[PDB]
Amino acid sequence: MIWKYLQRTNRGNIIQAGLQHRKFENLPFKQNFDNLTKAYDLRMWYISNSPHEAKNLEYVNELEALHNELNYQNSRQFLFRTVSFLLGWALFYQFYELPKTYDWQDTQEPKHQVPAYGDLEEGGDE
Amino acid sequence: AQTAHQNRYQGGLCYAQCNELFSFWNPSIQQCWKGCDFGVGRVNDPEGRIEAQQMCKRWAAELYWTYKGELDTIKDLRVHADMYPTTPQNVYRACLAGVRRQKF
Amino acid sequence: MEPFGTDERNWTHEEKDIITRFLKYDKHVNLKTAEMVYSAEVESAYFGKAGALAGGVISALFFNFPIVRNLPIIRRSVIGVLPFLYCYTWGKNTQEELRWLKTFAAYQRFVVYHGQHCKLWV
Amino acid sequence: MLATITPVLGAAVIMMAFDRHWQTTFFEYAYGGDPILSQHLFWFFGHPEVYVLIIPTFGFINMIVPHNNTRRVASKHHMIWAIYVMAYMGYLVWGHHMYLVGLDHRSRTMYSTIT
Amino acid sequence: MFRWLFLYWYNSTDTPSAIAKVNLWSYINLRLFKARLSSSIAYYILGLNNLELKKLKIFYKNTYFDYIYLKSIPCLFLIIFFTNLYLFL
Amino acid sequence: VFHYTNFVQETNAWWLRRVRPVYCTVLAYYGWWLYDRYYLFGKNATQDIRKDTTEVWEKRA
Amino acid sequence: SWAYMYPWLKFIFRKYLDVPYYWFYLNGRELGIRVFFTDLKLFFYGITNR
Amino acid sequence: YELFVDHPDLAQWTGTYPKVDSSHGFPFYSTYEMYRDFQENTLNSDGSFAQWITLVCGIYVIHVIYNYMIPYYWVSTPLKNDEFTRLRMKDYIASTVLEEVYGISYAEWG
Amino acid sequence: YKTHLFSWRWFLIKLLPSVSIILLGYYLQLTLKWNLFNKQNTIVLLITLLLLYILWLEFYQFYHILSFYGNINWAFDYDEYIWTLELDTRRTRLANNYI
Amino acid sequence: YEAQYACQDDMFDFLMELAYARRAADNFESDFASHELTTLPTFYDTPKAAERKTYTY
Amino acid sequence: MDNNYHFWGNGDRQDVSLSYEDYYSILDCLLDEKLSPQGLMKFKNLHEVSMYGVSYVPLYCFPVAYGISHMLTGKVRRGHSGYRNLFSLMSVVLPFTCWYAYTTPIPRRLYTEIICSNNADGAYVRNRIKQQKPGIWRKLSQQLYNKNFRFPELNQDLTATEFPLDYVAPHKF
Amino acid sequence: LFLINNYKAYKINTFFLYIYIYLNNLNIIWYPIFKAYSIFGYYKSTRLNFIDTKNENIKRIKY
Amino acid sequence: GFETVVPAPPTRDDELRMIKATEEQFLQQPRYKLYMNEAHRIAKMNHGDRHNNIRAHFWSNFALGLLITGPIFIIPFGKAFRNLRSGVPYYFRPKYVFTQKNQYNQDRNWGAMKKQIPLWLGLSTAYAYWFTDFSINDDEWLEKGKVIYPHQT
Amino acid sequence: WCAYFVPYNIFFKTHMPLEHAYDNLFFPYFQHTHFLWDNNALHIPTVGG
Ligand SMILES: CCCCCCCCCCCCCCCCCC(=O)OC[C@H](COP(=O)([O-])OCC(O)COP(=O)([O-])OC[C@@H](COC(=O)CCCCCCCCCCCCCCCCC)OC(=O)CCCCCCCCCCCCCCCCC)OC(=O)CCCCCCCCCCCCCCCCC
Ligand SMILES: CCCCCCCCCCCCCCCCCC(=O)OC[C@H](COP(=O)([O-])OCC(O)COP(=O)([O-])OC[C@@H](COC(=O)CCCCCCCCCCCCCCCCC)OC(=O)CCCCCCCCCCCCCCCCC)OC(=O)CCCCCCCCCCCCCCCCC
Ligand SMILES: CCCCCCCCCCCCCCCCCC(=O)OC[C@H](COP(=O)([O-])OCC(O)COP(=O)([O-])OC[C@@H](COC(=O)CCCCCCCCCCCCCCCCC)OC(=O)CCCCCCCCCCCCCCCCC)OC(=O)CCCCCCCCCCCCCCCCC
Ligand SMILES: CCCCCCCCCCCCCCCCCC(=O)OC[C@H](COP(=O)([O-])OCC(O)COP(=O)([O-])OC[C@@H](COC(=O)CCCCCCCCCCCCCCCCC)OC(=O)CCCCCCCCCCCCCCCCC)OC(=O)CCCCCCCCCCCCCCCCC
Ligand SMILES: CCCCCCCCCCCCCCCCCC(=O)OC[C@H](COP(=O)([O-])OCC[N+](C)(C)C)OC(=O)CCCCCCCCCCCCCCCCC
Ligand SMILES: CCCCCCCCCCCCCCCCCC(=O)OC[C@H](COP(=O)([O-])OCC[N+](C)(C)C)OC(=O)CCCCCCCCCCCCCCCCC
Ligand SMILES: CCCCCCCCCCCCCCCCCC(=O)OC[C@H](COP(=O)([O-])OCC[N+](C)(C)C)OC(=O)CCCCCCCCCCCCCCCCC
Ligand SMILES: COC1=C(OC)C(=O)C(C/C=C(/C)CC/C=C(\C)CC/C=C(\C)CC/C=C(\C)CC/C=C(\C)CC/C=C(\C)CC/C=C(/C)CCC=C(C)C)=C(C)C1=O
Ligand SMILES: [Cu+2]
Repeated sequence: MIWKYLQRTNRGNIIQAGLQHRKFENLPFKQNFDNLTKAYDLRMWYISNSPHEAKNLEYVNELEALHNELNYQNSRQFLFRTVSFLLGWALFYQFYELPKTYDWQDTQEPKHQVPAYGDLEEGGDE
Repeated sequence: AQTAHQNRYQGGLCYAQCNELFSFWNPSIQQCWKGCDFGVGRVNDPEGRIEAQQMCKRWAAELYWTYKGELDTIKDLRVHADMYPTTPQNVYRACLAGVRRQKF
Repeated sequence: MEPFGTDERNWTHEEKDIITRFLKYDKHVNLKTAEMVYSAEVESAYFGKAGALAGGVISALFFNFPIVRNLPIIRRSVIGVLPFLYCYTWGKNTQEELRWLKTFAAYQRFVVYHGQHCKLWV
Repeated sequence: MLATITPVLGAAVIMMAFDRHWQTTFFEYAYGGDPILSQHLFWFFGHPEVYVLIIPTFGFINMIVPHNNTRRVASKHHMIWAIYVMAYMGYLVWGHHMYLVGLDHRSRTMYSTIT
Repeated sequence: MFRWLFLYWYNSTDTPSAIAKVNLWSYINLRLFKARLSSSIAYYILGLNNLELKKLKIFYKNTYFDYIYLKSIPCLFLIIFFTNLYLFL
Repeated sequence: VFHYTNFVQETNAWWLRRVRPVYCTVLAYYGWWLYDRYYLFGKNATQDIRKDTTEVWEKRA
Repeated sequence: SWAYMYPWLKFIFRKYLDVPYYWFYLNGRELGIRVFFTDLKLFFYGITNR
Repeated sequence: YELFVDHPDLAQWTGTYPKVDSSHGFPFYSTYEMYRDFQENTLNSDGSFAQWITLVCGIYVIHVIYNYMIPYYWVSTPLKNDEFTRLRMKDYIASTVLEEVYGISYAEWG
Repeated sequence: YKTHLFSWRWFLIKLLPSVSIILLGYYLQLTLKWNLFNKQNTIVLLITLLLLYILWLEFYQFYHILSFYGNINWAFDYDEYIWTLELDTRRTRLANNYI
Repeated sequence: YEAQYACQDDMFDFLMELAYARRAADNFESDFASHELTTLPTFYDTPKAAERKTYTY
Repeated sequence: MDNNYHFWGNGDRQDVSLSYEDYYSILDCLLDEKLSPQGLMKFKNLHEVSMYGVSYVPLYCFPVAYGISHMLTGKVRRGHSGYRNLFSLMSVVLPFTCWYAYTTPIPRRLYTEIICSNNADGAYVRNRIKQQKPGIWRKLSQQLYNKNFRFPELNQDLTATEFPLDYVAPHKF
Repeated sequence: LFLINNYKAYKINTFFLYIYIYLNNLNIIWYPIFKAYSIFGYYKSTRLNFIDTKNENIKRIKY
Repeated sequence: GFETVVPAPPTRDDELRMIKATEEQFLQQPRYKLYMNEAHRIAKMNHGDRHNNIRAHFWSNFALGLLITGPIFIIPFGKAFRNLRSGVPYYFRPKYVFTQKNQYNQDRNWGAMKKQIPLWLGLSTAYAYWFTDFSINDDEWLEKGKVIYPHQT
Repeated sequence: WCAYFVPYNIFFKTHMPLEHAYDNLFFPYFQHTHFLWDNNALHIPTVGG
């Protein structure tokens, strides 16, 4: 019965997937990013898979407005999250004891700070 | 350069044996080839082998400055892969190895 | 001549004071290092009081500023003293930073001079 | 070619100016400087410079001869490819001006062979 | 909405001369998106009476990993068998 | 048309199909000969020495 | 602005340069991908323990 | 053909000819000039000799790299064991190139 | 042993202002579609102040780097018991000069 | 004598100044060397070099 | 439990765990003249493994930093359009993830062999870490005591006649 | 299956499912088009499969 | 460690026996294996044989991993491309080229493939490296670099 | 305060660099000097503007 599990493919792996009804059964009463993107995806899929020109063009018109609204929502999200990240970074480095006890050997060049070759550098003349 | 053949392939099995004995970057292969050339026509004779050994002694002495008794007092005459002809003892050992490898 | 790494302990105030006093008044140190430490001290002493005076002036102005003046005394004094606190802490911090940086440079010079670093040689 | 080579000459000349004025010791052997680096950087542009000077001269003849001969030029594609090969192979022969400077025999032989 | 250039240019009623009467030019009627050919090779050959268009479609573009793995199983088994033969050799 | 190829077929196809194989195979055999000569020196020397008789080798020595 | 961080690139990619050719027979080992797949497991265990 | 129809700019960059046929008489709406440098400056085209010379130079440069550049980084610090052997190993491949070694066998030429 | 490794814990804090500026610029670009000039002057002024701060930091670092090459020291003449200012050139690793 | 042959007089003087400084400091390379812990392993680094070496006639 | 437990670069769940930063710090306070050839070979193998491991660490951290940067940017995935912001913000997020990964210690057979060896090399390395790297040695000794390793250098030694040189963290007796 | 159905009614059993559903609902993402052609261009691109059914593509000889 | 007894120099008969042994080894050397005549030739050939055995085992494990991980990971992983996170079925989301995907499920299938194939290969190679043993050609102390001469074998 | 007072005191009233001036550099420690740089006085228009 190995073929029944290897060579037999699930119906969902071949047939086109349907619409997840539970995603739309109950929705919040807020015209928020989730609802806006759900509507955008619905209209986009309908445009992709539909032969009706009259409904697609109006769907395109509505989808442009949906894109603008989603851009506004994303701008708000970006502002809030970026400000929070910057403030958290600043507070972390304000309250974090930065290690100031690293090795300083690199900054020292004993042979260069005090020229080891002395006067022999200038010409030689021996 | 100082061997008897314009290339190592013209030399018989002795050159291949020298190449196997020494590493590819070890220049003692040339001394082993010199030992092969010295032993050509002498290894198959009890006196010829000793004559070839004396030829190796002379070759080492002419290649490097040496004192009387060093080659006689060499402790180990065996040779390893990473032995280089930087001393008369090493040159003599490589030449002896080539003489031993030489068949005809 | 001290532990290095993130897990180590940063310089303490007592340790810094002891090290700077050692550099100032020790015999094994060199005249150039001693002069460096003295110059650090003299050239850093200024900021501590400069910042305090600037903060005092700015706080005197901010006490009579347009909104602080009309605010009640409880809010007025607290708001008007903020510039003074900021300037005072800035002056003290910059004084300490300059003095400690130059003293640490002098300590490095001393360590190199006496060969007390395991990875430094001519 | 000029676009490819100009930054190298600019960097070399800037390093020369820094050595002269600030004494950066880029070309001072005492503390890591490489006097031969200056020659390398200069000639890397210098040979393409002379190639740039010469290459345009061929076009004058290549245009004039057909015009006066009332005939198409001979193997225009091959001439174009030859000038291109010269242009983009002159970047590996800058050391023929530095044979005797003391560079390694490997680089010397490569430069001579490409030249 | 046209797929073929000849059908697109045969009878055009939205030309600038016709549209100038109403003086309305919608953005949805751009020549850039007006026509677009299919992605499959199509070439003309001489027929019995006129040129005829033949389409050269070689392979599909919607195969899935399950089918690919089923087709690849024999190659994997052959690799394993050859490796085992080498080991036993 | 779909068959328009960006290749200059004037004598190039014939060259690549007739002249290229000959000298390319000659070069391949020459390179293989060099590789074998350089890397299998011991085997070649042993085969050469075993091809001939002991007496002739003694005469050559 | 990251111009002066080239020492880290050098520290990473100089140890790759110093590796000799495999068939020169100096160490006869190549553990790049092996070390990659082993360090995946090692980091998993380390994070879980931490 | 799919590349030409969908992404004409990439087709032109790669050097593909217009794959559509205009036998019907109406020219295509995305035709472009042919950029044939890749297919012309090749060993199989008019740039055959230039590409042969460039290939020879590239092989020579690759050999030079393999002998002189990569080995230079193998050893950069003092070595405790067999330092001289390990240095000579890398020096041999560079100092023994046939370029400046071969020729004595045919010295009679000069 | 001269590896010249700088601490990332120190590098990130220095790098913060530039990423802050670029993020604010992107936000301004995105919001320009539905905002007015007067409202966005806040973001413009914030970007300007951050740019001024970064300019001051860059200038301070550049001034330190350029002043390195002037080696000024105090030398104590014991016979006169006087400190004198002396100027001299610098010798260091060429990597420092290149950077 | 090998170093003298390989070095010109000026470079030899530079190295002699370095040698004088190092001797005055009393510095040995062994007490400063720690790069072996970072150098890659090799067959020559085996803990038994005498056994690693093979001798034959 | 992979099929390469023999491999020196490999490790086990309960093997001694050492961070990359700790390893590099320990490399600083060691001298090769004072180590046996076997110890030198062990250190060379450890460096051979670390050469690849350190370079791979950012590769491991990349997906986490990429996801964090996407979340910071928002709930919109715009592909090439958002690369500028994604990689400008990720240029600081990824260093944080690499910091966490490097601070995270990982077990290794070479680490346990080098630290817990009962020979002169093991004693030397332990004493050097104890003296010149007290901060690292404190954590290392806590880990060893928790993993039931007993050495005279450990601060948690209950049979020692000399007082410890570092604070002893709480632990179960 | 019977055991799962029997335990379905329990609120404690449904708490984990509710948490999973909430996490899934907090996972939405948007995929905008970042090309100038935009939505109309995408629509025209997708319209390939239905052009043959339009009136303008019906055979109608002028003569 | 201790040193063994050094034999006296070989006689002519011993030299001839060594020459014969070297000739036999050279003859036994395979024709298709290109190894240069050097002190490390035999060690290199042994290392190559061990590497070939490891290669065989690794490729067998890789093929087995490709066979196994497919139905277990990649195919179930492709079920995540059935619908978007919003619940709508998969639809094409062009980047810069508005490719025509009229073919049934062309967009979904190609999008799933672009992630499944790299995942398939990565999982297969991880399986191979996990279940393949390198013990045969692993030398922690690098003691297998000792030179072996043809006559010794 | 930020743009004129603090920079003035940190630049002219002290020759000692701040930590952030050189913590990322690998030069040895050294002091500043306003009278041994930019002889052309090209920084005056820059600061003024
Ligand atoms: C993208 C869409 C999806 C489809 C594609 C898939 C994804 C893209 C990548 C695919 C291509 C990868 C490259 C080719 C590999 C296969 C080649 C082949 O079949 O020829 C036989 C060839 C030799 O095989 P073998 O001798 O039998 O060895 C197997 C034995 O078991 C012995 O095992 P071993 O552990 O000892 O390893 C052996 C190997 C080990 O060698 C090494 O040690 C090399 C690696 C060292 C470590 C990495 C260093 C570089 C990266 C540093 C990163 C630094 C980051 C920055 C850090 C700081 C800043 C943050 O050494 C050798 O045997 C000698 C040859 C070494 C050649 C290495 C170079 C290969 C690439 C170049 C030639 C091919 C063209 C590639 C074109 C470009 C592809 C992208 O295969 C190998 O290269 C070795 C096996 C590799 C693993 C299996 C790969 C299966 C293929 C699918 C892999 C899918 C990706 C996941 C793995 C990652 C890539 C490996
Ligand atoms: C390593 C250095 C790294 C530096 C990194 C710097 C990073 C910062 C970069 C900033 C700058 C970016 C912009 C660069 C612009 C450069 C100038 C330019 O052309 O711009 C045009 C650009 C636009 O002007 P345009 O006239 O429209 O440009 C037309 C194109 O450039 C088209 O020009 P074209 O019409 O002249 O086209 C010529 C091309 C056209 O011909 C072709 O199509 C090439 C041939 C293809 C077919 C070959 C087939 C061969 C047969 C098959 C293989 C046989 C071998 C065996 C295998 C097969 C067996 C069957 O053919 C060639 O000349 C190429 C040589 C072909 C030989 C192939 C040999 C292969 C052997 C393999 C080893 C050797 C490989 C060498 C490289 C090969 C080429 C990639 O200029 C501007 O926009 C204004 C100027 C802007 C300047 C900006 C600043 C530049 C700074 C550069 C600094 C460089 C520093 C280092 C220099 C020294 C390096 C050694
Ligand atoms: C009168 C007025 C009244 C007003 C009233 C007003 C009232 C207001 C009320 C309040 C209203 C506001 C309420 C606000 C609520 C806010 C909160 C909220 O709702 O949630 C927001 C928010 C919802 O999400 P979102 O931000 O909206 O974004 C959703 C997007 O859809 C997300 O999109 P995405 O899927 O693209 O996400 C990217 C994602 C992923 O991105 C990626 O990186 C993936 C894709 C990368 C692609 C490019 C690279 C690919 C390279 C190849 C990768 C191959 C795989 C293998 C690689 C190996 C290494 C090479 O990135 C990450 O996850 C990054 C962090 C990863 C952390 C480490 C892994 C965590 C999971 C571990 C699972 C372990 C399972 C063990 C099972 C054991 C079973 C025995 O909540 C969160 O997401 C919170 C997450 C916080 C971080 C959690 C970190 C957990 C770390 C766990 C570590 C465990 C270690 C030990 C494991 C031991 C195992 C044995
Ligand atoms: C003689 C040499 C120069 C000496 C200058 C001395 C200092 C003077 C400072 C004056 C500042 C402006 C004051 C304006 C007040 C009035 C405003 C007004 O009514 O609005 C109208 C209008 C501005 O209208 P607005 O509505 O206020 O504009 C608002 C805009 O947002 C604002 O936009 P905008 O108007 O600025 O637009 C012009 C735009 C175009 O840009 C410019 O205008 C360029 C400005 C360059 C200034 C360079 C100054 C150099 C000298 C410094 C000081 C020298 C020593 C002074 C004495 C010692 C100290 C006391 O400016 C920019 O965007 C520049 C960007 C920032 C660059 C800052 C400077 C460069 C920094 C980086 C490089 C620094 C290092 C050097 C690198 C190069 C090395 C080769 O102003 C004018 O048209 C000019 C003034 C009125 C007309 C002239 C009336 C008098 C007749 C001319 C007498 C002088 C010439 C003839 C002499 C012979 C007579 C017989
Ligand atoms: C399809 C035909 C194929 C024919 C087979 C040959 C071509 C194979 C593909 C190209 C690579 C050729 C590399 C040859 C050399 C490899 C070894 C090596 O570099 O060392 C030996 C030599 C180096 O020898 P060496 O001096 O290092 O000697 C080593 C030994 N000791 C140390 C003892 C001295 O290589 C060179 O000299 C390279 C010089 C650079 C130019 C080489 C050009 C070769 C001839 C032209 C070939 C063109 C082929 C075109 C094919 C396609 C078109 C038809
Ligand atoms: C106190 C309450 C009453 C109301 C207060 C009103 C706020 C006044 C804010 C003044 C801002 C001045 C900006 C100066 C820009 C130039 C800085 C420069 O060149 O650096 C010199 C000096 C720095 O010189 P430095 O060389 O010593 O740098 C020190 C470097 N570190 C930090 C690493 C030690 O600047 C500073 O000291 C701080 C500069 C901060 C710049 C921040 C810019 C963006 C934000 C501006 C503030 C916005 C506040 C809005 C109101 C909020 C009210 C709650
Ligand atoms: C130019 C921009 C557009 C083109 C981009 C490409 C340009 C690339 C140019 C460089 C190429 C590479 C060569 C590098 C040469 C470097 C030379 C060099 O270092 O010279 C520097 C020179 C110094 O050279 P120097 O020769 O005097 O150096 C002294 C060294 N010794 C003693 C050894 C000779 O400095 C200047 O040119 C002056 C710069 C002044 C900058 C002033 C900035 C003021 C900022 C104010 C705002 C901040 C807050 C405070 C505001 C206060 C308001 C009251
Ligand atoms: C130390 O540990 C180890 C390692 O180091 C970490 C190793 O590397 C290895 C190496 C070997 C390996 C094989 C690597 C192991 C790697 C692992 C396990 C991680 C990788 C795992 C994966 C890639 C699998 C990921 C896939 C999934 C989780 C499946 C996801 C499936 C989903 C979401 C199903 C979604 C489907 C649906 C909801 C159905 C929708 C159906 C419809 C009809 C649509 C709706 C329609 C209507 C109408 C309602 C080993 C063995 C190891 O043990
Ligand atoms: Cu020239």
